[PDB]
Amino acid sequence: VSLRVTPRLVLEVNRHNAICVATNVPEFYNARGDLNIRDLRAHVKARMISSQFCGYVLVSLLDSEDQVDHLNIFPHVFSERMILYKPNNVNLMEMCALLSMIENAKSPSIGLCREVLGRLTLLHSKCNNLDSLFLYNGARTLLSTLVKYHDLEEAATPGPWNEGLSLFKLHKELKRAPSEARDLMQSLFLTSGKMGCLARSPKDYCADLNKEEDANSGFTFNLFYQDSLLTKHFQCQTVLQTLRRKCLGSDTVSKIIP
Amino acid sequence: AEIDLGLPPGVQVGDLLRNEQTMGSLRQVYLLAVQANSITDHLKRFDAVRVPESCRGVVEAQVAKLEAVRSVIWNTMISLAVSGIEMDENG
Repeated sequence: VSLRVTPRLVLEVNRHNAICVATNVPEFYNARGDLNIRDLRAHVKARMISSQFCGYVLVSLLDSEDQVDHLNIFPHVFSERMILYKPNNVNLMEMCALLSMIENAKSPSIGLCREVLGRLTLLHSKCNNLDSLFLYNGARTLLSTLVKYHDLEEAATPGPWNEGLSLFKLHKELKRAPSEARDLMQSLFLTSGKMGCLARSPKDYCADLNKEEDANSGFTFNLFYQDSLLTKHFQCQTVLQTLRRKCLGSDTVSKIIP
Repeated sequence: AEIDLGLPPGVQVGDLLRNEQTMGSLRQVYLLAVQANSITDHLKRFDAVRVPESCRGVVEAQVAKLEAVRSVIWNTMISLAVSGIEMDENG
């Protein structure tokens, strides 16, 4: 019932003469939640025609690995999951962009969510593809996680969301429990040591991550993301290391699931 | 494998069924969590309601039963936490 892979940590990656930056897609919506499709699509087109565009860095997580702010995954496996995406298709490009925008949305209203799902289904109807089925399921899943966790559906009659990332339900449920037991149960179920420590503030960790490896390499990786219930894994140092590595070299793929 | 599933790079089969094992176990843990939390909410209501006089023994024993069940629940959670730690290779 949960054999579902979901794309997480979606950023867009630029390189101007080996100087690299991974950014979230900016927000294209007003304070009430009206999605600016025109500017979004212009952004996506602009990033395609650009030459300093390498793609969306994204990871694939399984449900039992994403603990909201810790990772029950080993670092080598995590590296195998993280890819650099540059599809030869405009609609998949915009889907990854919306994924970025959902993860990094500060506090979306359910109105922006329903609009985003709507635009998504509209893009996915334009592209029959394993990549579009993938981008769509997972983007709806990130959306649903955000609603179910923040009580955005509360209305009574169900909307078209699903349960979201399972351990996010556990994460929410243990914050409710007596302070005595909450602490232990968080330590026992949603704090997987396997990916190691968290850095205090990623940006600094990347700045000295640049100081250490900058004699042989003019490479300089910087990271820009909006803090959010869906971006807590940018605090993890092994994450940031793997991210810099993937953004700076490796390869790109035109198709996630060829 | 024996059946092709649309899989992205990192995902092999072994991770995918390991996922199912862990999702079952933590599904149980989540049920235990929301159970212990409903009971602890009823406890909140008892302990907040006040006004006991001679009816106090009945109320104290009902709190005693609640708290008792809840202890068993939290201990069950711990007990399968450790088991999940026994499956892993580092612990």
